[PDB]
Amino acid sequence: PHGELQYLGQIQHILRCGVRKDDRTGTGTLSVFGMQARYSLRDEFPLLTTKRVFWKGVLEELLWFIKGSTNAKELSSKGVLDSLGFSTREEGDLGPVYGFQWRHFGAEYRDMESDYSGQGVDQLQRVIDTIKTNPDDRRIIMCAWNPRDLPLMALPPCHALCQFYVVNSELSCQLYQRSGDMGLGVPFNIASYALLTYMIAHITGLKPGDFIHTLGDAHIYLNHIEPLKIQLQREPRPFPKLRILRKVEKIDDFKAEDFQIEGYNPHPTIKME
Ligand SMILES: O=c1c(O)cccc2cc(O)c(O)c(O)c12
Repeated sequence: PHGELQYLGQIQHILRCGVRKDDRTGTGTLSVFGMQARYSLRDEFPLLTTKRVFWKGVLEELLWFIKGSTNAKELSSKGVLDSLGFSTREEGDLGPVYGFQWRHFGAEYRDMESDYSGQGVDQLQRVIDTIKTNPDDRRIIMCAWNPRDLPLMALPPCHALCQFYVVNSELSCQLYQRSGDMGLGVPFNIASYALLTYMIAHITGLKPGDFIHTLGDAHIYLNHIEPLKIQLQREPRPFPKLRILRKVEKIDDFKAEDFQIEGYNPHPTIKME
């Protein structure tokens, strides 16, 4: 039985048992606390089939993140409350934000054109190195922050924690998100971290295993209920495959054309606010 049925069952559960709760901007959601789903990565790829998921932008944004870019324009050229500073956000400089954290966590930030080699902890290279040096390690963990939180406090809570896990030649990944937007973010995140798992697995000589997605505040924005009610009447189709087209060595060497989705036949796009 389909992994996508988990996602559908969770939409249904929120629209049946979710309670009203407002987000940051006093905007309204249906919310349930604590959920999880598992998607096999073995000989398939969890790109949701009940609406067409924007795969090329999942890929391109992950590449931007892997590059550690803080330049909005290095992504914008793919067509895909955070504020401080006049000349710099005209520029497109986002500050020490997003992928900066995966590749240079904790480095004093200069500008977006600066050279940061060997500055701060490279969480991502560290995960890859640990998988190679000690596959049993229970600490293969990479965190991400909402940029808005960084200036806001000391020891600010992560938005996402990712933990990899190896047994019997299989690479699994668990993504824990302190909140998840079920209509828009969640399918995008499932594909994004399954893609990352496929990349790490490839450069470390392992086979992808499971992607496990865990949420704290799983929620549906009031304005997505109706389109989601309609998405629920669609029957999932077999997940596609992801194929890597070249042999790749190092996680920074990956390019968009290294990747090819196969047998992807989704139901039409659903637009949600
Ligand atoms: O300071 C931290 C920080 O500002 C961000 C949030 C979580 C962290 C987690 C750590 O394990 C670590 O060694 C840290 O320095 C932090």
